[PDB]
Amino acid sequence: DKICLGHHAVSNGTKVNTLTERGVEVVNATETVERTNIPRICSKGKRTVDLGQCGLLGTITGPPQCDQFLEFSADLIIERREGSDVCYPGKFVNEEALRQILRESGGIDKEAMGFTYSGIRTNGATSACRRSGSSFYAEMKWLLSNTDNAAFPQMTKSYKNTRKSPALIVWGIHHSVSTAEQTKLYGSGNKLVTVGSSNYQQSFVPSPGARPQVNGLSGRIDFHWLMLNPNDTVTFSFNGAFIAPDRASFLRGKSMGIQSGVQVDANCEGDCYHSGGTIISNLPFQNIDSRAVGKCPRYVKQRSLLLATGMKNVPEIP
Amino acid sequence: DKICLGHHAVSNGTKVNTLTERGVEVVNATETVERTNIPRICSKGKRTVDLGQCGLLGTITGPPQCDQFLEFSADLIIERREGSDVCYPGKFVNEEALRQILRESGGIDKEAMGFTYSGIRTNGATSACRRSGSSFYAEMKWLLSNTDNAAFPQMTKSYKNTRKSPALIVWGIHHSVSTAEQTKLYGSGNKLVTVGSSNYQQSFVPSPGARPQVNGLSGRIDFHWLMLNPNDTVTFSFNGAFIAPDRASFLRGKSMGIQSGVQVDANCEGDCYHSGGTIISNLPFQNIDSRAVGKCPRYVKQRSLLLATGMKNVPEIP
Amino acid sequence: DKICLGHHAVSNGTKVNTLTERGVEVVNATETVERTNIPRICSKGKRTVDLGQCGLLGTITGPPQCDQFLEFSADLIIERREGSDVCYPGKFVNEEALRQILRESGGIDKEAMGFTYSGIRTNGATSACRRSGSSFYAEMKWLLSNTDNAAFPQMTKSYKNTRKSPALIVWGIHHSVSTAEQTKLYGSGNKLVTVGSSNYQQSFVPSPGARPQVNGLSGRIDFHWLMLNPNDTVTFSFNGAFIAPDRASFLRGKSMGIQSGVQVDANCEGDCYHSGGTIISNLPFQNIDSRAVGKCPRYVKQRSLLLATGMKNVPEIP
Amino acid sequence: GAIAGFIENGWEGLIDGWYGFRHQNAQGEGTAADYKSTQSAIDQITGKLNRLIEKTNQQFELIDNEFNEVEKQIGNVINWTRDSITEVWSYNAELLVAMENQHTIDLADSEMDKLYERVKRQLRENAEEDGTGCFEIFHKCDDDCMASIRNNTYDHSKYREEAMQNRIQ
Amino acid sequence: GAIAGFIENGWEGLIDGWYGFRHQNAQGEGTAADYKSTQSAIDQITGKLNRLIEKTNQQFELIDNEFNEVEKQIGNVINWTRDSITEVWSYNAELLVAMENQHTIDLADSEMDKLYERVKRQLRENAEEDGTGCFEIFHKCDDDCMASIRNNTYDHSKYREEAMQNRIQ
Amino acid sequence: GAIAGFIENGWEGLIDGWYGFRHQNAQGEGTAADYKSTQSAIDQITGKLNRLIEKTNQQFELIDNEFNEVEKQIGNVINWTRDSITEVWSYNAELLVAMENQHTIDLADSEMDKLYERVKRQLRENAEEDGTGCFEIFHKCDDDCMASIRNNTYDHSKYREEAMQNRIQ
Ligand SMILES: CC(=O)N[C@@H]1[C@@H](O[C@@H]2O[C@H](CO)[C@@H](O[C@@H]3O[C@H](CO)[C@H](O)[C@H](O[C@]4(C(=O)O)C[C@H](O)[C@@H](NC(C)=O)[C@H]([C@H](O)[C@H](O)CO)O4)[C@H]3O)[C@H](O)[C@H]2NC(C)=O)[C@@H](O)[C@@H](CO)O[C@H]1O
Ligand SMILES: CC(=O)N[C@@H]1[C@@H](O[C@@H]2O[C@H](CO)[C@@H](O[C@@H]3O[C@H](CO)[C@H](O)[C@H](O[C@]4(C(=O)O)C[C@H](O)[C@@H](NC(C)=O)[C@H]([C@H](O)[C@H](O)CO)O4)[C@H]3O)[C@H](O)[C@H]2NC(C)=O)[C@@H](O)[C@@H](CO)O[C@H]1O
Ligand SMILES: CC(=O)N[C@@H]1[C@@H](O[C@@H]2O[C@H](CO)[C@@H](O[C@@H]3O[C@H](CO)[C@H](O)[C@H](O[C@]4(C(=O)O)C[C@H](O)[C@@H](NC(C)=O)[C@H]([C@H](O)[C@H](O)CO)O4)[C@H]3O)[C@H](O)[C@H]2NC(C)=O)[C@@H](O)[C@@H](CO)O[C@H]1O
Ligand SMILES: *[C@@H]1O[C@H](CO)[C@@H](O[C@@H]2O[C@H](CO)[C@@H](O)[C@H](O)[C@H]2NC(C)=O)[C@H](O)[C@H]1NC(C)=O
Ligand SMILES: *[C@@H]1O[C@H](CO)[C@@H](O[C@@H]2O[C@H](CO)[C@@H](O)[C@H](O)[C@H]2NC(C)=O)[C@H](O)[C@H]1NC(C)=O
Ligand SMILES: *[C@@H]1O[C@H](CO)[C@@H](O[C@@H]2O[C@H](CO)[C@@H](O)[C@H](O)[C@H]2NC(C)=O)[C@H](O)[C@H]1NC(C)=O
Ligand SMILES: *[C@@H]1O[C@H](CO)[C@@H](O)[C@H](O)[C@H]1NC(C)=O
Ligand SMILES: *[C@@H]1O[C@H](CO)[C@@H](O)[C@H](O)[C@H]1NC(C)=O
Ligand SMILES: *[C@@H]1O[C@H](CO)[C@@H](O)[C@H](O)[C@H]1NC(C)=O
Ligand SMILES: *[C@@H]1O[C@H](CO)[C@@H](O)[C@H](O)[C@H]1NC(C)=O
Ligand SMILES: *[C@@H]1O[C@H](CO)[C@@H](O)[C@H](O)[C@H]1NC(C)=O
Ligand SMILES: *[C@@H]1O[C@H](CO)[C@@H](O)[C@H](O)[C@H]1NC(C)=O
Repeated sequence: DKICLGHHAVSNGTKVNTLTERGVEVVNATETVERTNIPRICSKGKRTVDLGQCGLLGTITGPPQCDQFLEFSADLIIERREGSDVCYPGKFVNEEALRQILRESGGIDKEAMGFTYSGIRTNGATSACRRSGSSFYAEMKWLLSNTDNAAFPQMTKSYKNTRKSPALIVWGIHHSVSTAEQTKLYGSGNKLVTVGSSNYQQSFVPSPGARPQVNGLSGRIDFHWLMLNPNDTVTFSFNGAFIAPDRASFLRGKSMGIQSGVQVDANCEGDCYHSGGTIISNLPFQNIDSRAVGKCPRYVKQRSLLLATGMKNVPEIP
Repeated sequence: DKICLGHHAVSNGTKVNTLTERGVEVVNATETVERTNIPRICSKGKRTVDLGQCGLLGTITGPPQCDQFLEFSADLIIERREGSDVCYPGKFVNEEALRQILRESGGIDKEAMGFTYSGIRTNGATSACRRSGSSFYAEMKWLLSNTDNAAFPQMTKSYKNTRKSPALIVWGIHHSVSTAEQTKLYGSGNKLVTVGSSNYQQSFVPSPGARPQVNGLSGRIDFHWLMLNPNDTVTFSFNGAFIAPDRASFLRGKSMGIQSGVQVDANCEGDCYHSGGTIISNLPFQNIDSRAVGKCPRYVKQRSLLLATGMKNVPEIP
Repeated sequence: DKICLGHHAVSNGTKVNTLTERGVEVVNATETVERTNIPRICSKGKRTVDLGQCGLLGTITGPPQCDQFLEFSADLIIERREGSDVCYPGKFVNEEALRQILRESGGIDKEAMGFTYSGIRTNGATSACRRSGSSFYAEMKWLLSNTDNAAFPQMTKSYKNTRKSPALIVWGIHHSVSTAEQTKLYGSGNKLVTVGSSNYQQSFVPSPGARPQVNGLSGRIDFHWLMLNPNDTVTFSFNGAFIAPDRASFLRGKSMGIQSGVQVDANCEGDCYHSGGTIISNLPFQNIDSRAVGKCPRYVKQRSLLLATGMKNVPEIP
Repeated sequence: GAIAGFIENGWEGLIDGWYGFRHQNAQGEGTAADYKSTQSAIDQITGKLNRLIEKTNQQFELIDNEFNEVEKQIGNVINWTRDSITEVWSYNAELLVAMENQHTIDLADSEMDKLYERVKRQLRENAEEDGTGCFEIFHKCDDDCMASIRNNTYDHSKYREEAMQNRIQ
Repeated sequence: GAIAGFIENGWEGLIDGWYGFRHQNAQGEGTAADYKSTQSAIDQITGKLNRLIEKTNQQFELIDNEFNEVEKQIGNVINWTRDSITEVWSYNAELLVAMENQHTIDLADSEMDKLYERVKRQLRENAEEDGTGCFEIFHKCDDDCMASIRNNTYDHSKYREEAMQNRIQ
Repeated sequence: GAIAGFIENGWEGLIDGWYGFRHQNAQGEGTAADYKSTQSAIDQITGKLNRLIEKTNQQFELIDNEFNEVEKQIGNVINWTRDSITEVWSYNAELLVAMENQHTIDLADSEMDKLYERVKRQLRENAEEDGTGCFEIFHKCDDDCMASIRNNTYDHSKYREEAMQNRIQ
């Protein structure tokens, strides 16, 4: 009579790694490194905006592309490669910092700044900002002299943030194609624009000169921005080449922004994103994208790390 | 007759975590994550300065607030929220880099730069820098024309660092409230200030314009700084709107700077600080402040991680 | 009759550390922390260039020091402390970013930009750039008025990158010792230089003024650079104080750059470098240099971490 | 037609448990799984799994741009920092799994020994180890007797006389 | 009124040591702690503690500002780097403790087995395991005899005849 | 002139293996190394080594300058990031080695026990443990008999009568 103690085993064994062995077979194992990508932006439960052709910074200035998003609200913000912040050729100073701010803003609330002008044109428009006809940035005012080559009066405009949140203020400096064009628009002589706050001080001079044609235009408007603390005031002193804001921006709350080139799905629920889609996984690691954002498993170099979920496999003696 | 082998046990068991179990009871455990904060700055053994209302950068320029610290010496430097680098409204360019330098300077040694002037006022003072009466930055000279609207002579001042340590040189550019005020102080025409070294080259133009009143003033002085290598020379070429230095700064040795809102204690001895006080602990981790500085345990998310200091607790069969 | 089971042991035991004990003897151990440095740059298999007195940025502008490297090709690039990017005193704007780009460029291919000039001198030379006689940067043109104090004509030069790689374009702004010298070279009046691309917009004004003599000169040339995307165009609008490029640069492929003060060896084969030489090791860690570059073991604080390669050593009872 | 336990070979027929019994008597051969040992090993392995499922509440946001590349210097610093962190987590992941797997294997071997040592203590002086993970039982042990061993209701006192006799001669 | 050792239960009365002896004879019942086994376990646990007390000489300084917030871009890079590092140390801490605790428990179980196996080798053929961590001693073992076992001065040759007799019949 | 095995002392004369046999009979004293146990331990230790030799394909480039020092703010951020990473790897290295060494020692002790337990199962009822890692063999075991034990060709049935006799009286 005999009794034996034993353990189960399989012929269907899978190899794993230990401190000592490499490729030791165990009975059962599971993957710890996620590689299964969902090629969509799973947005269920999240208020989502697809800016498309509208650049994120464009939501503040307001090219035609961003007319729908001038006061948008969202939990999830999606930038697209086709997006553009600009109609009239130009770029933001410290653009990326501003993007990072807007990506988690929860959207923007616009409020008039209440600037009034006399002895001056404000109807500055261009062919690059076509909205039905020639137009301009929706939130901005292109200020000219009055007739042609006429002197631009020195002006001083101020604005106080009477709210409890910081105000996002954007202004633009216009760089004409020639000193001839600058004079035709704002008059002769050198031009200065100063922007004063209670924690900010900067200065700006235009730079007329020939540049490659972008959107048919050789002129440039570079935008500048600051955050205005509550009850603080910004003051604009200028005499030409100044793109004035009409409204200020206030951040709604909280959100997250991503850059993607794949469609959106309001059925799937996710919390970790990358340009290629959504990573939904309980696994600790992933090998899909190092720049994945949201609540994600840590990115690793390896595509596979098997965790033994069973004992060491020892085949039966036949 | 019988002999049994056994191990001790308690009813007073504490739970810990392992690779496998969560909440397995052991006989004894201790905490690894420090949460016990000392709401003071333990400064025993360390030469400590409490700048209070004096901003750290103010120690170089010398507003009235920093008159005691113009040549301070310390092992531990404490910034306070009420501190200000400024009397006449303005700010430093690359301020934070300069702060980081001064926090570990061990204090500053001041030395005259030996600038002499002719055909010019140097007694520029303001109501914002009240010291008995109206005054100015203690280490700086506010240069004017001579009478009013008079032309400011082109000047060129140079200074060689004859010492073995780098010299900290600070100068200021004055931005008047209007082109009218700039002319009244330094005369008509455009103004230029150039600063030349042997590893540094910069240029500066003033920016007159209306700004919000700070300390009753709408004008701004923005300060600029460089480190002068030994035996190297700085040269100042200017014609107005220039705030000249009277003395240069030399770093004493080594120190550490903190920002705090709690009192100082010269009885307690510490080496890890945060804004809320001192962390004294032999524990490997802490959950008090991620931005704690000095010699500290690593910050972690968890408030508690119990380390078993006793065997697994197995209750006796009753 | 008796049989005993045992294990080997030595008197030549070495101490190691565990979770519990500190200095427990084992039979055999090996080091995991590399400390053995090869005081050479092991370059076998790698096309290597020793810039020596030529600064890496100098390879683009072309001082006399870099005449051999104007179109250099390499797998491994070595900067030397004696290196200088400059003949006529000056410095690059955003120099380090540019260095990092050139260190992995694989060398540079130069191509003419095809600028032609009329009513202007281009033979600007200096004593600081001596090449046989007085000369200038090999890839650059120092533009003057024509005679002396004569007006410098407004000019506009453009260049398209007809290639499939980005083009590296460098230009310089000249800062004269005085407004007198600036006028003697480029004529009276204020001077402006604008540089336009399709993703770049900048502006430049000269800053005449006295500066410390470097190489006998008190004037400065500060260089600026951009990367031109394929089929895109750069346009230069200027009227003086402009240092024009003659040729553009194209990156050859891939390389790695190091800074060293030790000789080169084309016999030794390595892949991890530092200023003191080469680290060749299969060990996981090293304690030689934290800033070591290439394919390296991770740097650690400890000089020694012994890994037990044998059992715990238990001495025989004598 | 001999049977063997652990020590050179497992049982591909044991399909209702991880650890088990295999006997042979006059009634023939039989194999049954032990619950307590199997459940212990499964509880520990599943315990590891839940531990590695504990998600992080740390949210991370974009720090660069793959449409409009950021400035070179800060961009390279960012890339250098990220690549350094990836090296760390890749190391941690590699080490974590290798460490856990070694422990999973060892705790599994531990359970096998504990079961074997338990049975050895049940049989007292009524059996001997054959060296293949089995016990030669020196008395008659029918299916009911074998079952008594599996549920720890085996009283060695009952068979001691019969066994010691057969052992000694 | 039986006594039991390890294997289902510890002793809440063993208060002068970690590991110990519990006997019963004609003189009654008694319990004493073993020094060598207890000291080994304590030395190893304290060894871990000193290891986790070894302070760092790395000093860190302020890299941002909580009074005057730094520039957004470099500020977010700094925050992103710090939060990434905190994730790493939080992980390391979690893993370190869980690893050490598993080892502390296991080395403690190891010491228990080593003590039990030692006593088993002392008693030779004069005793049998009852399966509760105890040894049934098949001869008269007074308090002096019990003490002889605890200090490893027990000579099995002295009781072998008497024991083998009582064991065999 | 007694011999002893593991348990208080190793053998400085065992120079052709890690684990081994030491016997004494009428032919005298002899010592031989066991291959299978020694090779197992060596394969595991070398297995660790290859694991720590697995190089990284991550290449890193210069992020600052030791000839022309970079800007202070970004320079301090870089230094702060590097020093933070060095702290992490220094920790990892320290922990890795301490962890591996503890395991190396333990797996080595494991092999010793496995060899001892194997021999114990070979000798069956023909021997007794002396408590010093040795077996008192209760029959005549010449060099050929000793060799039979070392290569697992020892049949206990052959000596059982002779041994049980000498054991019981
Ligand atoms: C600069 C250059 O390339 N050199 C020319 C060649 O190119 C022409 O240049 C002119 C002048 O720059 C270009 O004129 C511009 O064309 C635009 C369309 O491409 C547009 O029509 C511009 O007009 C408006 C506009 O509609 O946007 C009119 C708006 O009312 C204006 N708004 C305000 C508030 O003033 C606005 C502004 O005047 C400017 O946008 C501010 O910068 O623009 C118009 O100025 C012309 O398109 C270019 N044509 C081509 C084919 O490149 C050639 O003329 C070349 C011939 O040999 O001569 C060079 O000198
Ligand atoms: C600018 C503005 O707000 N618009 C005005 C209104 O506000 C007044 O503006 C004037 C001019 O800016 C203010 O005058 C300044 O007041 C200071 C106190 O608040 C101070 O008295 C200034 O004088 C000194 C000073 O003491 O600091 C005199 C020093 O001797 C000077 N030192 C040197 C070396 O020159 C110094 C300098 O002149 C400046 O500081 C350099 O920037 O300043 C003095 O200039 C006045 O305080 C403002 N008052 C109020 C109530 O805001 C109103 O006047 C408004 C009425 O409708 O009209 C606007 O145009
Ligand atoms: C500025 C200063 O230190 N103050 C002077 C004192 O110093 C002299 O200054 C002058 C003017 O700056 C120096 O003249 C320069 O000397 C150079 C050698 O050191 C060199 O000879 C310069 O000439 C060239 C050159 O060869 O590089 C001539 C080239 O043909 C020019 N190329 C072009 C395209 O124009 C070139 C340019 O003119 C400049 O480089 C552009 O910046 O330079 C020459 O200008 C003189 O060397 C200084 N001497 C000393 C001893 O410091 C003293 O004269 C002092 C006496 O009391 O008076 C101060 O005003
Ligand atoms: C092999 O391991 C996997 C992973 O643990 C087991 O699959 C799990 O099964 C349980 C219960 O059925 C589920 O709760 C888990 O979600 C499953 N995980 C996965 C990744 O599918 C599987 O059961 C194991 N194989 C065997 C034969 O036991
Ligand atoms: C429970 O564990 C703690 C921590 O190890 C023990 O407290 C230590 O006691 C020793 C000696 O008395 C001191 O050197 C340590 O400084 C103490 N540490 C702490 C955190 O207080 C405690 O003794 C243990 N409990 C028992 C019953 O042994
Ligand atoms: C002590 O350990 C070292 C390190 O493992 C052993 O040296 C190794 O020997 C093997 C075979 O001879 C080589 O493949 C390795 O490259 C050697 N490593 C080093 C660092 O030299 C050494 O053999 C061990 N000592 C003994 C007595 O076995
Ligand atoms: C708001 O601003 C005014 C001046 O604009 C100032 O007097 C006041 O102190 C500020 N704060 C509050 C709470 O009104
Ligand atoms: C110091 O500066 C002078 C000129 O200012 C220069 O000639 C000299 O080489 C420098 N170094 C020393 C050690 O004097
Ligand atoms: C190249 O540039 C020209 C104008 O310079 C433009 O028309 C064209 O679309 C660009 N691309 C190609 C592929 O030609
Ligand atoms: C950062 O890494 C990405 C992917 O490797 C690369 O495309 C990008 O150029 C890097 N950033 C910089 C500034 O080079
Ligand atoms: C860095 O983190 C702190 C605390 O979470 C936050 O207050 C601060 O705004 C962050 N920095 C930036 C630039 O947002
Ligand atoms: C970075 O560290 C090096 C070496 O410790 C030091 O020399 C350098 O000054 C540091 N960088 C800055 C910006 O201080």
